Order: sequence, then structure tokens, then C-alpha cells
Amino acid sequence: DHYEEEYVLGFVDKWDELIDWESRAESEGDTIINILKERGVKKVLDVATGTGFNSVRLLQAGFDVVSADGSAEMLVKAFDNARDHGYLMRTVQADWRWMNKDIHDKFDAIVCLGNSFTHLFDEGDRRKALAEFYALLKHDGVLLLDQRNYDAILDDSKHAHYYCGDTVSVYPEHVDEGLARFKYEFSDGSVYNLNMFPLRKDYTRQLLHEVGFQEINTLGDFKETYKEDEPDFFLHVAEKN
Ligand SMILES: Nc1ncnc2c1ncn2[C@@H]1O[C@H](CSCC[C@H](N)C(=O)O)[C@@H](O)[C@H]1O
Repeated sequence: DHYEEEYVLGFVDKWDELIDWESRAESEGDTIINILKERGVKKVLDVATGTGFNSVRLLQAGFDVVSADGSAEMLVKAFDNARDHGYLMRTVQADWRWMNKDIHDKFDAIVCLGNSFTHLFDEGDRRKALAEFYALLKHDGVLLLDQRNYDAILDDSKHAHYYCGDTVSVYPEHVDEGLARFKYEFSDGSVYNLNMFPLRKDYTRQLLHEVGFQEINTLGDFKETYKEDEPDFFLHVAEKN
């Protein structure tokens, strides 16, 4: 699918055109950075680099970072965004399903953020991806993996979620247990529609346990502009031991 990659490349361009990273950094806060700091983390592998926000935040924070993504095109955008923030990014093109094909080091932590794991629609692929991440971690390593709160949608909810003030709204057009389609509308009128797999919180936790992770703490993460009783995101902190 040539067009589908081009469609998503258009989407991330729009996201970064209209949402500046300083605002996003202020909002995210330093919870993730603090979690890594408290564990004495030095080497981090970003497996979902995208246009590089998480990686650049981590480089800025002083971590040694390897930035991987399945998409060469994303990595080019990430390297240039890093360059613009004054950092040399270490990029590696790699598919989650065979990560150690081109990555030969072990890491203190792996981050898989921005609701990325949701892009896998096959359960075999999910297991493989997690086993690949698990193998890339040092004995005392940690996996940080987030996701949208799909439970809230599946059990109720049919309204838009806004991010960075009203810069973008995210509306669930169709959600069932095998597929969520979101409409993203930006403040300039741009609309993009994206498919993803609606991971239940406990299903993700179960997968992490099943491939070998010893302890998993799931945190509620309220990112949206207009807060509800339920978090719109979950962050899983999975310790290899
Ligand atoms: N199977 C796979 N293997 C490697 N990378 C994958 C993948 N499936 C999706 N990705 C990547 O995961 C990314 C999701 S975008 C996440 C961007 C970043 N984490 C942020 O929060 O801004 C995309 O760049 C996509 O190329």
C-alpha cells in the first residue's frame, strides 16, 4: 500500500505543523522521564520513533537513545527534527517483529509511546513484538508502552477528544472489538481517518505477562483538553524482573 503510507505521512506532517513540541512537552510533563531516572536508566531504545518527539525529549533529558521505526520516511523526519533541536539522532529502521535483526545492543528501557502498539491487528504479531522487546531488555530492564483507553469507548463515550487546546479533535467513528476508526480534525480544517486495534487495558496487561514480564503497573494518563472521569490513555510500566 503506497497510498496508505503516504496518507499517514501527510497526517504526521499536519500534526507537527500545527502542534509545537514545546507545548506538547509542557503538557506531557516529566512523569516518564522521572520513572526512567528513578530506575537509573541510561540506555533507551525508542521503538516507535515516528517524527521523534519521545526520542528528542529523552535526548534532551540526557539519556543515550537509539531511535527505531519501521518507516524510513518517519526516521528521516525524526532525524531532521532532532537536528533542529540540536541533537544527533541514532536512527535504525526495524520492524517490531524482528527487532534484533539490526539492533545488537541491550537496553535499560524501551519506550513504545504515542499509542503505537495499537497498530498491530494480529495477535501473533503482538506476541512477537513484545517478545522482541523483552529480549532487547537487560535483565533488570523496563518496557514503557502506552495506549488509548479503548475500554471507555467499547463499554459505553460517543464524543470528540481534543488535544493541545482545540488544535485537533479525535472522534471515534466506528469502534468494535476488532477495530476502531478515528476521525482526526485539525483547526485548519484538515481531516484524516485512521484505523487501529482497540486494546482493552487487561488484554494488553495479559499479553505482557504471557511473554514473560514479571511485574506490570498500569497508570491512568489524562492527556485530553477536556478531562473526564476516565483517563483517555493508559501507560503500562512492565518490568522484566
Ligand atoms: N510493526 C512495526 N514495526 C516498527 N515500527 C512500527 C510498526 N508499526 C508501526 N510502527 C511505527 O510506529 C509509529 C507510530 S507513531 C508514534 C510517534 C511517537 N511515538 C509519538 O508519540 O509522537 C509509526 O511511526 C510507525 O511507522
